[PDB]
Amino acid sequence: GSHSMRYFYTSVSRPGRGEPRFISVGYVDDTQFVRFDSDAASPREEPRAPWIEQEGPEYWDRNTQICKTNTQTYRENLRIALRYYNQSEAGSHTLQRMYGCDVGPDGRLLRGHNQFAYDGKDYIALNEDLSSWTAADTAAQITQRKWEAARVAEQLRTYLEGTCVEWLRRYLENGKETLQRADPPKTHVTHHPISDHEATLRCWALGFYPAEITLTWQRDGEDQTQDTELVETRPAGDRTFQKWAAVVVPSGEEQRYTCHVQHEGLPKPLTLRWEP
Amino acid sequence: DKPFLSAWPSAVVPRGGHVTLRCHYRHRFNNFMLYKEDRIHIPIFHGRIFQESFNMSPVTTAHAGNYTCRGSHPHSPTGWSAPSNPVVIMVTGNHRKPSLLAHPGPLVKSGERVILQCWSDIMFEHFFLHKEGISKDPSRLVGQIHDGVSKANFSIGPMMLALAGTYRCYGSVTHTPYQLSAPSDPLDIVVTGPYEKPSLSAQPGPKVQAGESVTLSCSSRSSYDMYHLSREGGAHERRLPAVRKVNRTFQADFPLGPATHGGTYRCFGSFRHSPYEWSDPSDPLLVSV
Amino acid sequence: MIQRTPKIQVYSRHPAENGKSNFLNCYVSGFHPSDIEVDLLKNGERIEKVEHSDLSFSKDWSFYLLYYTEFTPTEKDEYACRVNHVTLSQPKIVKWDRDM
Amino acid sequence: YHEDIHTYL
Ligand SMILES: *[C@@H]1O[C@H](CO)[C@@H](O)[C@H](O)[C@H]1NC(C)=O
Ligand SMILES: *[C@@H]1O[C@H](CO)[C@@H](O)[C@H](O)[C@H]1NC(C)=O
Ligand SMILES: *[C@@H]1O[C@H](CO)[C@@H](O)[C@H](O)[C@H]1NC(C)=O
Repeated sequence: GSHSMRYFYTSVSRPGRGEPRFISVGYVDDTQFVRFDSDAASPREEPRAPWIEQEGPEYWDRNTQICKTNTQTYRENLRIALRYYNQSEAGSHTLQRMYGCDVGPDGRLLRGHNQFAYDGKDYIALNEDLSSWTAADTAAQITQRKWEAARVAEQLRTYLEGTCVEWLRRYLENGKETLQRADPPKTHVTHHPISDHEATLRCWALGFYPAEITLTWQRDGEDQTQDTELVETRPAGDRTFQKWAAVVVPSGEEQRYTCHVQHEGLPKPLTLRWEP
Repeated sequence: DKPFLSAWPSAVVPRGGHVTLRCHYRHRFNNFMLYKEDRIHIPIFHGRIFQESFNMSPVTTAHAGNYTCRGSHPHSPTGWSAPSNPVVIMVTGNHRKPSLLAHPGPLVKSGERVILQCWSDIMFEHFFLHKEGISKDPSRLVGQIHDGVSKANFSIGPMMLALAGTYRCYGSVTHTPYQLSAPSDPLDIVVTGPYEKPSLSAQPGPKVQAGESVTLSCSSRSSYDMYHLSREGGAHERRLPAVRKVNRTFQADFPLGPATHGGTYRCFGSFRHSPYEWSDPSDPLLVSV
Repeated sequence: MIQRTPKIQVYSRHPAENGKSNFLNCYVSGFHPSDIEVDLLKNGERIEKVEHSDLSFSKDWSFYLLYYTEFTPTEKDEYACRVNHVTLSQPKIVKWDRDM
Repeated sequence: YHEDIHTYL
């Protein structure tokens, strides 16, 4: 029932190596559905999941226009940040924005997001009350004063409570059979010697959607979090995900260890073990 | 099986306050994972396993929401309990407060009903009525928006001591559903009855000798600790401790003077440190000049 | 200026079987700034016609990208991913281990 | 659907 829509904007200056670049990508949960790249030949908002492709020409026209205007805006923002931070016009810098809405099972806004980073560090964020700002440094305090005067929070609140939630609901219906059907992980345990006296037990989770998953090892029923190697959840390339978790076990003790999995596609938490 | 999830001291908590979640399972405040809203198959906080309790302090807007726990159950087929009861943490202090009034008034006869009306010029979509105390759940009503006002009528009763006490109302808007307004000014609801009504009379008598001073005397053979004198059409209550002045009577003598208003009075007895229950009212008494 | 060096995972879309068509993935994540050079290698040689995802980033602002290509695993051939970034003096090469 | 805003630092 609970779902999210997020946009991720990246703007990069690169004096002498290219024009200032603006990229936007949009996601419903863990599924990318649109992209815009100012480096493209003739930039437009483009579909990246099939369930968005039947939106009409006015959808693509207006979201392209917003992105073209954003390209100009963020080029200016990079210049403004140079002034705030007393930086050289020859250097390369990055401005990022993430924003969007989380909806609960009732279709109501649960949480809104709107935050910015400059050169990889927090710059300014809209607080969870959707009415005040957290500025990270003295430069962002200038932006905060300007955005208070421009009533930016009130406009964001209107967008989050209206357009964002309404279009997220529409996308979830457009793509119901992929976005609202959890694909459970396919799970198995493998065994790989690290020496003549210890081996890795690796618990695999493959082919799952959405990407949130918990994967842990227990020994004799006790959590082994401190000894478990956990790789970052990674895309399989087909809009499903993969993860594994590994523990190093003494040879002959493999039966003490159990792997534990929770995922939205599993109606009960799952326990598995190594079997030769 | 099913843990008991609890918020202490209250699931309705101010921003900047404190609330602790505990997941009681297998006869212990157990280790647990937490879940939000409908998503009971995937834990929040990346599957963080809480030891004994989750302390939210200072409470922030981010803490508001609908929580469920599962208790740790090692050596079971799933490793975890079934989902607990859900607990909705509502964080208050995020909007201007509504107003709260009692209709026809805050003194309610035992067995009768009273309306607690919350209202605001803020267009709250929902109102919450909360009785002060520990581990109390609020009642919820949709806001009726009409003529630039949002309001809701909470029905309380049939009245008895369990329903008396201090109430506060809160508003919420749809765009931040578990974020409540500041609380309304508190409203004390007092039940009258079942304790026997006192007598209210002019003392020492209606005819007074030279050295006698007329008082409005509230009296009873019942062992009231205090008496309350109320004028009809007046919101002011006068209160005096009950005294054993004569015979076996418990009484208080409220002075009459040029500063006391004429009209119709009633008096009530009460017991110390139980401020929300009074006796049945005395028969009314006309006070002249 | 935050600089974060790329994390790299090289892996197949499906469990590998010698002679069966598959996809070779190089997931590059946790890096900042965004300029990055990624190639898939077969016996050290660059594979042409590799595809990639559009630049996105995580809650901590670090970037991630997926590069991928169709391939057929064999006993003899060694696959790898090669990444260059401002944090790297020379490209980092991570070999594909079908166990990981 | 994008927010129709052009916010400057
Ligand atoms: C809280 O979530 C539970 C399921 O986890 C649901 O049954 C219940 O209706 C929700 N309560 C509220 C007040 O939203
Ligand atoms: C709500 O309470 C008020 C008391 O002031 C009363 O006038 C009104 O009739 C009530 N509404 C309903 C529907 O009972
Ligand atoms: C005291 O008690 C006696 C006997 O009951 C009664 O006659 C008298 O009126 C009482 N005095 C007062 C002040 O009530």
